[PDB]
This record gives sequence, structure tokens and C-alpha cells, in this order.
Amino acid sequence: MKTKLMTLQDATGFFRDGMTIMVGGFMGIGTPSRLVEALLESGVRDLTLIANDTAFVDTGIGPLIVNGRVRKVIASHIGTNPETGRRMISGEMDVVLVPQGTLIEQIRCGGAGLGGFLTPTGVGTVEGKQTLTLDGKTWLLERPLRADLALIRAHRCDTLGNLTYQLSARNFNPLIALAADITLVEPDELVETGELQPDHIVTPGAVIDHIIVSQES
Amino acid sequence: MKTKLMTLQDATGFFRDGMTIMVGGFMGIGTPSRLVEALLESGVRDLTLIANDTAFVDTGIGPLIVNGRVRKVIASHIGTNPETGRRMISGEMDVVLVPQGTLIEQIRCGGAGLGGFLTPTGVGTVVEEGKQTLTLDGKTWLLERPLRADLALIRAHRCDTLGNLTYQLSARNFNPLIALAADITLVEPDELVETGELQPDHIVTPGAVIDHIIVSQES
Ligand SMILES: [Mg+2]
Ligand SMILES: [Mg+2]
Ligand SMILES: [Mg+2]
Ligand SMILES: [Mg+2]
Repeated sequence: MKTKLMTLQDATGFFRDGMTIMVGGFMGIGTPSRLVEALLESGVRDLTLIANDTAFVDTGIGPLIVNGRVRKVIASHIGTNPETGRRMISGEMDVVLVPQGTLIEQIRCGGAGLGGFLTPTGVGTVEGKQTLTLDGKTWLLERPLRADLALIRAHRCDTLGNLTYQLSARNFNPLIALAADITLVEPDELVETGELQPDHIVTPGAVIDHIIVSQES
Repeated sequence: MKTKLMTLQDATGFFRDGMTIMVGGFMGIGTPSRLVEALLESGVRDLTLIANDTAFVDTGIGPLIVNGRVRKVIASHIGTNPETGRRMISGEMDVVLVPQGTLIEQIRCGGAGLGGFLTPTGVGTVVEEGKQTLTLDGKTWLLERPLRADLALIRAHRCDTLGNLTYQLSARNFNPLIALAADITLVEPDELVETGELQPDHIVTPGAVIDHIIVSQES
């Protein structure tokens, strides 16, 4: 048997306190909002969330933060969500701010199964990381980032999990699909295998574990 | 400089002795055939070629090798081309066999401006020879450096007049990868179309990294 097919109700079973979860979406755009809602309703806490940003208090992973479900955020920008900053300053939540280009490479590094990469980026800046001197230059050594789970939004998805995306909504989605131990997809459209043009598939079904089969109606 | 459009004859003007060239293709598939023919006809030599493999004696970059135009090959497989091995043994050609995943990441780093990366691939084996390892979190990793080239010869499926490209899955392989890691990029498209004709969601290689496009069709 072992189907990848499942419902939002089944999604609940994949959530547990303290897990690390990667979530797609750029400023809420391309965020698997239904999976995020299921995560919120599950009631799990002490989560570590990895995402491009914390969007707004009501979008992206904003609701999870506002409702106290998150212990740590790793993202590239939190300026548009005052609740993220507030919990950061109140000591209620740990926030690790990472430059976007570097955050993207760390997640890519984790999905590639590598041990780290050398960036010229951040040198002489704010430290805690080690430097490597190679040839004539100095480099900052950044480590890979992986997660227990990834919540992905896709445009089209076939029953095997091959995914395509719309430009704006793409962002972190294909990246995190490779860097999490278990991957859950919320597709705009679910179709039979063979229906997607192979030349345009972005994310291989091989890395997709579960697919939400319902439509928001 | 107000145009990326050119002919195969114009391609000859980019080939110089001793340059490093990245070439697309998987076992000969997805290789920009005509650009490689031009390269061979140009008679240039002492070249360093970077590709997934050395194909067969009569396909991909194989002819460039049999005709002594290559001093060094950096690839992940050379077994289907006996001439590569022969020249490696005789000392006629330098050959650096790189694990495929590693070769891919080296080229990706070259295109991304990174200084290198740590990989578990090859640690504790002959692949370590001549490189440094580094131990982090109790694990030992091999330090690999980025790869770039002077030129990249790319085969694309569809290409618009600005250089935006799409590929057929079966011929894609290294093409989009090398497009980002070379100083100058030349594309041999199956179909050249007007800008606006390609669906933006389907563009894989942005025209910004593409310098010249072959306009003629067929072999
Ligand atoms: Mg595509
Ligand atoms: Mg997996
Ligand atoms: Mg071979
Ligand atoms: Mg360029």
C-alpha cells in the first residue's frame, strides 16, 4: 500500500512538541496556509520554525508565533511582524536572523547532505562562527540547516508528488523539500501522474512523502 | 553589443588555445553538438574540458580528445571512452575523476560566488588525495573548491531572443549548471523564439547569464 495520499486531518499526526519545521512562503506568499492552520490546531509547542521571514502577525507562520507555539525562529527578516520582535526582546522566544542569501545556501547545503560552505558574505560582520583562509582570501564557514518536517505549498502536484510552482509563490518551497526528514505538500491542483509536463517538474516526487488531497472549496 | 544573436561561424572567434571550457551533455545527450563541432574545426588545443563525462570516442567531447585538442579533463566518468583512459595512462592527457555529486556542487559554487564546501563524499578514500579534510561535530568532511571556466557551451530546448532558456528533462543535465559558472556563455537552442513566447514559470536559465545565441537551425 503505502500511499502518499492523506487529509488535513491526518496531517495532525505528524506534529509533535519541540520539533523543527521548515515552512514555505515569502512574506506569506506561497505559504501552505492550510498546513500551517493544521499545525496551529494541533496545539503542539516549543517548535523551532525555519522560514524566509515571519510575514505578518496574521500570515505566513505569524499565527504560530502570536499563539506562543514557537520557541525559536530562524529567518532572514522579521521586521513586518512586531510580535516576533516583541517576544525576542521579552526573552520569550529565541530568534536567529540570517542574511537571506546565506539562509538559502544553508538550507540547500542541508538538502544536499553537505557539511557546510564557505561564504565571503558576513565577513567582518556580527562572530560565533569560524573562518577559513583559503588561497588568498578568508571565508566564513556556514553550516547546513535541516528540519524534522517541511510544509510545502505547490501549484500543481501529481499523485507521486512531482511538483511545479508559480513564480512568486515558489521561493523557499522547492528548497525545503530537500532539507527535511518528512515532507508534506499542500497543492493548489492535484492531478494523475502523467499529467504534468516532465520538462517543467521542479521538485521530484521521490522527496515528497505526503500530499493533502482535499481542496479548500 | 546590442545583440546576442550570432552564427556558428561567429562562435569560432571565442575559441583560444589553452582555455577552460564547460560543456553540457550526459553520455553525449544534451550536448551542444554543433558548438562542439565548431570547437573541433577551430583546431585550438591545450584545452581543459569540464563535463559530466567524456562520452564516447565519436560523440560528446570525445572527438576533441581523440584529436589531441585537450590537455586536461575534469569529469565524473570516463569509462565509455577508452581513449580518455589511454591518454591518462600514457601521460598524454591529465584526467581528474571527480565524484559526480561533488563535481556538480563545485560548479554550483563557482556560479554562486562561494569559496568551497565540506562534503562527506570521498572521505577516507583515494578521493581525499591532495585535499584537506576538516572535522566538525565529530564528523570528518572533505574540503572541495569551486569550479569556473572561461567559456560554457550550452544546449537548450527553447530560448528566447534575450537568452531565457528551458530544457527537455532528458537533455538537461549539466547545461543549466554550467551556464552560471563561466565568464562567457554560448547557447545552441533547439528552437529560438521571440521574447514573451516562453512561460515565465518555466524559464530555468535567466537570459542575464547568456551572452550569445546560435540562430541557425539543424546540424
Ligand atoms: Mg521548470
Ligand atoms: Mg525523503
Ligand atoms: Mg563515461
Ligand atoms: Mg555573465
